Amino acid sequence: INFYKDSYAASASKQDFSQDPSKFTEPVVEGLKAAPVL
Amino acid sequence: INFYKDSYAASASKQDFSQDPSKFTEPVVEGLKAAPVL
Amino acid sequence: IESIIKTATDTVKSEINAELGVVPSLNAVETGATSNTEPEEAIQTRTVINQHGVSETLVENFLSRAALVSKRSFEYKDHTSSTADKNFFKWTINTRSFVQLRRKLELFTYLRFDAEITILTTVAVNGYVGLPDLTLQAMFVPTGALTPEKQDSFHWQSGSNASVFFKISDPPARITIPFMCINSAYSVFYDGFAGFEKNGLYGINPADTIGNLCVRIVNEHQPVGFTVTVRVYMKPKHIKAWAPRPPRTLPYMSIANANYKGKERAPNALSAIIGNRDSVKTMPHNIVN
Amino acid sequence: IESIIKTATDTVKSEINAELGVVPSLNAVETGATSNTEPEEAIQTRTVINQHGVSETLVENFLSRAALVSKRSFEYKDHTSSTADKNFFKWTINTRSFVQLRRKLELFTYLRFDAEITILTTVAVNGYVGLPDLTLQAMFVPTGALTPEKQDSFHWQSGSNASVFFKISDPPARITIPFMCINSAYSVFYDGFAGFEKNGLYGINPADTIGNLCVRIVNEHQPVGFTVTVRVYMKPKHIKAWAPRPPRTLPYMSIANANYKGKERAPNALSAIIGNRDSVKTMPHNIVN
Amino acid sequence: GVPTYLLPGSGQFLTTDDHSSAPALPCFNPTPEMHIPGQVRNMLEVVQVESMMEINNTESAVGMERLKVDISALTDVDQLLFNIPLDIQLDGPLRNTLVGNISRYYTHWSGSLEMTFMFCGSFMAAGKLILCYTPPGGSCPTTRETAMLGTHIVWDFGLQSSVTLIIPWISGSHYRMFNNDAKSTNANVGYVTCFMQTNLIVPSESSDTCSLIGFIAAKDDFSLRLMRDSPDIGQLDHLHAAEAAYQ
Amino acid sequence: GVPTYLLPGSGQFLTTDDHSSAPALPCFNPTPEMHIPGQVRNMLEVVQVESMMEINNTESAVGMERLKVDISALTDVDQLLFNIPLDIQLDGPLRNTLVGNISRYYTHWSGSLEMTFMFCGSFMAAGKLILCYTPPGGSCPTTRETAMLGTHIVWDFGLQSSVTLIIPWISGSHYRMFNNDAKSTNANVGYVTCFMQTNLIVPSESSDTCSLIGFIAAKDDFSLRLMRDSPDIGQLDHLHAAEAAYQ
Amino acid sequence: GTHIVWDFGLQSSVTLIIPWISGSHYRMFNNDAKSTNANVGYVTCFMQT
Amino acid sequence: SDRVLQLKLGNSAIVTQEAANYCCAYGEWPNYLPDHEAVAIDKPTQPETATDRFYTLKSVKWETGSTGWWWKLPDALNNIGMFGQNVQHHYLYRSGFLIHVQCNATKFHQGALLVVAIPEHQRGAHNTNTSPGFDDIMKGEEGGTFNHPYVLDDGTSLACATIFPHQWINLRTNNSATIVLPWMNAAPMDFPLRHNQWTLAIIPVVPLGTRTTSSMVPITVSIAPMCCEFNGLRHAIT
Amino acid sequence: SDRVLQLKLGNSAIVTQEAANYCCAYGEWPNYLPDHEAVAIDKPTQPETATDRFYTLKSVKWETGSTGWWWKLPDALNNIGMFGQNVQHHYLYRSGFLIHVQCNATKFHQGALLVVAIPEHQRGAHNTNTSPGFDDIMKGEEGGTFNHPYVLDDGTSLACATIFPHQWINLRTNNSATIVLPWMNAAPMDFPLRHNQWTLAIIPVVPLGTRTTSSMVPITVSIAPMCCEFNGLRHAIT
Repeated sequence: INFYKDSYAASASKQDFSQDPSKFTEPVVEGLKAAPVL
Repeated sequence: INFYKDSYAASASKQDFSQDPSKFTEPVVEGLKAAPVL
Repeated sequence: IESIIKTATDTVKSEINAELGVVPSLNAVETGATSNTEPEEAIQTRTVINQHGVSETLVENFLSRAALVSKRSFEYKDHTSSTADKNFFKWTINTRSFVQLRRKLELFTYLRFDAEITILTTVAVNGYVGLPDLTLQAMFVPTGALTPEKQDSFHWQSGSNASVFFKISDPPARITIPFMCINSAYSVFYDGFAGFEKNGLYGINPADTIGNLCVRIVNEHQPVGFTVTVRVYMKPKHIKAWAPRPPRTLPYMSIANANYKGKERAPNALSAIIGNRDSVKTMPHNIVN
Repeated sequence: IESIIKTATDTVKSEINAELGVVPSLNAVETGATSNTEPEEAIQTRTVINQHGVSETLVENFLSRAALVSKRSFEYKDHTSSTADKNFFKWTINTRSFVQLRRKLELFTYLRFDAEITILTTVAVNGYVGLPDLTLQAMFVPTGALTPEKQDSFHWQSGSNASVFFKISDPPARITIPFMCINSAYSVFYDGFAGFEKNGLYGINPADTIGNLCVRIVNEHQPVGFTVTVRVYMKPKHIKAWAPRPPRTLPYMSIANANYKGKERAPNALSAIIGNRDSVKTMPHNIVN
Repeated sequence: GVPTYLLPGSGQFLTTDDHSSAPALPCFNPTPEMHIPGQVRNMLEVVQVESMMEINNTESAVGMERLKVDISALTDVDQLLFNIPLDIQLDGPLRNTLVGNISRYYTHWSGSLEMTFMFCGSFMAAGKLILCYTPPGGSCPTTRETAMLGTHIVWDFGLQSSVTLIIPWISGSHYRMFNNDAKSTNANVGYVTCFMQTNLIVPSESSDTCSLIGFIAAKDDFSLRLMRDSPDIGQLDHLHAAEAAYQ
Repeated sequence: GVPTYLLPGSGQFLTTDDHSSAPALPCFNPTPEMHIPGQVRNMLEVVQVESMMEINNTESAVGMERLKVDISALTDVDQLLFNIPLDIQLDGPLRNTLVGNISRYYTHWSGSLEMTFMFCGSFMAAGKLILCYTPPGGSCPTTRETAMLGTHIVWDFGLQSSVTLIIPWISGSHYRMFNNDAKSTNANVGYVTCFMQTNLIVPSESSDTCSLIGFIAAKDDFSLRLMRDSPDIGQLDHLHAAEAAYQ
Repeated sequence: GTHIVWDFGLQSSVTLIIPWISGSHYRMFNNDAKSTNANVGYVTCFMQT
Repeated sequence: SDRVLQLKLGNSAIVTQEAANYCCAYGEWPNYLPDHEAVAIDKPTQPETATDRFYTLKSVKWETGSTGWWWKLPDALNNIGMFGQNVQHHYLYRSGFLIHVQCNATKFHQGALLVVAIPEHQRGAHNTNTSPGFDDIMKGEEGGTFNHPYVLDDGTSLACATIFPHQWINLRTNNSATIVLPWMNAAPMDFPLRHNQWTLAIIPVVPLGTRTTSSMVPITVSIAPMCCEFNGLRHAIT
Repeated sequence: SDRVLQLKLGNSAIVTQEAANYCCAYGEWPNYLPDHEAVAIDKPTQPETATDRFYTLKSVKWETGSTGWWWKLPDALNNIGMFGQNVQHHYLYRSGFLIHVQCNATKFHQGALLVVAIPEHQRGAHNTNTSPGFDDIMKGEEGGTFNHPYVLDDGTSLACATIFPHQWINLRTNNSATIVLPWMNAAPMDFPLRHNQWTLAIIPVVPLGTRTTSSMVPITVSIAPMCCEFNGLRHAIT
């Protein structure tokens, strides 16, 4: 329920389930063969 | 009426009329011929 | 066999039976089965189209009742020289303290439910000026986590804890706590010990404790003192129940265990649950005309 | 690779491995990558269909909590001969004063969010007659703009400023402030100086300050004095968060900087964050039976 | 906005209310349901299980002795052995049963009952009993020639150790009431009596006294109505360690 | 108008509520979103990053010295080098980790962990270690012949400087709890121990003492539950210059 | 070990199977009874009730 | 044709010719833990015939003033055979149980025994505020004795204990009771040394009686674990 | 084949034969400012090879009691070459950075260096309420030294600094660390002389050790700005 004219007035948006943990866990460009990395 | 984002917030669920009293009244596997059981 | 039952079963008419080999009134209790003798097989019956509903004995209806679970009276005053709940209390949430709800839940071994919590607050002037419309904070703190130790403590800033602010004037505060056990059901009874050593508590799985309810008055103390009583009501909902149990017969002693003593005499004594009659041939409320 | 994750990952069964050339438990930490060793590759596993949700650790859920950001107590009385908040206060809005919200926001370098502001107001009689239902004005004044200097000042006419009038009796006042940074995100930390000279503040980009909250009591003073406490709660929403950070470990000192001292001893001391045990071979809570 | 008006009832807290309410833990994921044996979805499943009557609710009967009825060889014919009041609401042999305890959470009840009696004498013990249900209106029958004008079963002790006396739903009204007045026409169910039909006849080497255990269950035509606090539990004080929940 | 009634809950301020509310700045146009590197949308992305354990949490260990474990050549076989408590909730080597700090904002947790150990001796240093995870129930193993009955990895120091000991989610319940009772059956994870498998064997010209750095991360099977205030931060006073926000 | 619990009843008899339980294909009838290629083990009867 | 029964598990077998149609608790049968209910990710050990076999406990003497006997599961079995060894070497276990209770007497004896499997039989103590300790609850193979079987040592009632999975040994009718128990727990697996899912209770509702020359009448409990799984291998606790 | 690496930018090139698979910060690569994100309307100057090239800083000596070193970007480069000249003559700049850190030693040496790029490393001061001043923060080409590297000079923790883009120089394993940084700012461009987007931190987590005869072991930082843009041309600030 949101009867306001400004969109930022809406309730919280808790449906963004997209994740990309590899920008934190694997920030190399050689994707490591799961085999030695070195 | 339920305008909440979490499903456990709903009102009580009073429509489950399924019963299986034989798991309490007849917990044998030989269904007893209604004839002597023994 | 599982089926949908909305009304009590009908009766079919039956006639005279005189058949060798067929004794439907005889049974064998030793098998553990309840007798399957129908009234049609025991007496000569009529046809009855039974329209009696069964919905009030649904487990959801039987347990979705708001029941009192906590009642704390505390003084609302200046507490510089008291020894006692100094404008706030902590309550380790349990279902064991009020015996009407406790006995109903202890009809079952396992319960899965959400808990609708309702908080009624009342105020009395200490022994008149009027009743103040105080603001209260009920903060849900998980079991064993850090609870506030002062009315004015910075723990009440509640950065991640759920807190509900509510008046005395307004309709009681109400929130729903989800089913939060680490298991798929609460253990109503627990035949075990909570720790890996042997000093731990018997009967208490802490996996089944909701949390701590930390309730303060937000207001600074008034010049006069008040006594504030907070009542907490729990209503289970979306209930699943497993493995029914013999009802509690003797009076409860502790919230920590199933310990028993019984009353001094019947009824609900240790040696005699049902009150006595003079003999097995004595009809206690016999109609005499 | 970006994907939609609603539940924690399943486990596949695995068997015996004895292969030359393949060492999935060996890694190279030096590359900066976290180990990619799966449990299937380290031990012999079963098949687990994991149904555990991940939604409570969504950044929106983790930060859309109403947290206390401001708590001002001021006297409501005749102020002809006081030196102090004379029936009103100004508050330069910040997220730095209450450490539960501050540490959560400081898990991130950049935050973009709207701010739902909730204003709780409570009154106490000075050290009884009853609590008055006073009307308050909370006026949003931008950063550095002209704030009122009197309770009765003509600045409160609020010709373009957003003002909210609200009672003590009514449900707290609530408005939403939009994401109002001149940048696409707030800088939670700012490795820089706000001015073009060198006397300016380190760490404080004023682009990330919401504004001034100017709160008065609208009522003329009563013949007796009251102490009024105003609590402000902020809940971020529609949150985007970038570049996570090591959590704050030492106690905060100032709202103006990241300055640190640490506690006197472990835990959370400068030389020792984790509390000590006797040796690296000492198991601190060892089960002994 | 919407023009609205509040009505009688606004802001009341009804303990039986049924509403959605504010979830305190947003995005909480409850633990996934696991199959557990023995789910109960209607309490009438519990009342259909037979459970022991305390027929020997007498002084000089201690503990488990109250759950069995001793039967002895007699030297007079047609004798009364025991009777059983059918008053669930006041204290009798039916109260601490599965059907008794659950029903006392309700005020109104309907439907047939069944009494099952297991003879627990020796293999060598023989006998016949007559188990009589008398619909209400008169005094409880004390002679065998009066009692079996009513509903009855003649039981032969044999390989089958048990019989069932059905107590058929025999009532002018759709429901009976669990009120305290046991002699009420909307309450009283009548009587169950057991007489010797022949005699308990045993060996010199069998025990000359044998035991019956009585069970009661509801049938699946049984219904309960008007939920109420059970008079089987109460407290006048706080329980022990209830204060430690605040400390 | 519309007949309405207010319910329990009306006018309460729940800090976890989720509602639209009145925009204070009508027609405000927020600044357009710019791509910023490193967006985080679920905090479980943060716990999967490995971070340093403080295994050497001892007196006489100062600052960064606490983040490494010194390993020396021994003259007895099969020796214990260090153990690591797996208690996140109380204070141990896991608390000030990425997985540790974020998890302490929650009460319940599930899923596998991984410990990564980087050997930081010289190129010329050789050795083998055994890294053992013991499921809970008993005392922490102190001899090598007891510990490797559990889950373990034998690590050879080589070109790859690191191994991973997976701590598999080994639990009767779906979740464990971050309660203060570390010996609880719903809390205790068991133990991680490191033994010499062979020996640290080095040059006369290499350092005779070498260092391990231990890391921990969660795997992507990890989940957290029941959000709570973190016990890692607190104030008893106002912070400095907090009053100047009112002046 | 391998066992049968016998109730005395209408059937007056039970059978305890001694299953061929041996590392080798055959056992030997040699005089050394304690030999690993000879010894079959033991049959014992206890009261159950 | 339901009086005679043979139960074959592993190398163990039991015959009776006076059974009375065995109880399957709540109409369930023991199964292994399926993948959609599992939690522990390690591959479990399923010893099958090494552990899923009848173990006979110490018999107890049925006498005139006996109050009853109880055994807690898996506690009664945690030191017996390869079951006990798997229990000691693993953090987690899961099993069902096949319980067979034996008591014969003459055709001139009388007596009724309530043989009931009680899930989560949390015991109360009598006439004190102090909870039962470890030694009160954990009796091992010997089991315990009812203090007040009329209230099942927990302030409830014997008379309503037929709500639980049960059979009767009525000495006139049968000489054995058989109860098949599924896994009965809130969690899919459990630590065997600190929790007891089931309590076998055997209660004299009608006491032993005869006017023959007396014999010792013992009651014998044979218990087969069923579908044993074990997770979390380590050293033995002992 | 990820141990050897050549980096060619402009007239500059760097070879190493003991790399360990370079870090691209948050999986990003430096780019020029696109039209749909731009703010400043003047046509920017993009000097490319004149500025996007490796600049080597002054090497620092790694010793036994070293606490660590930090350099702030673009501050360390704001007086160097044509980058420094473009910075001085323009109000606005934007760039990424390619950081290469070099430290070799013998096969008998040990030591671990945490080489981490910290975005918005707002420094705290120790044991005072006074914020760090201009001279504390803005060290230029020389950079600074960690006071308390265990808390990263900001009351957080070294132990959790691996959340930032980082590599390690473990002297047994590799002799070089490479980190590619994108533009990391709330604004698309920024004034270079008053704000530092990135802080390169190099921290001795395992100290230098050998029992060989000692050598000076220096640590050398080469930094290439990447995709340099400059807006708002005027006279030089100097």
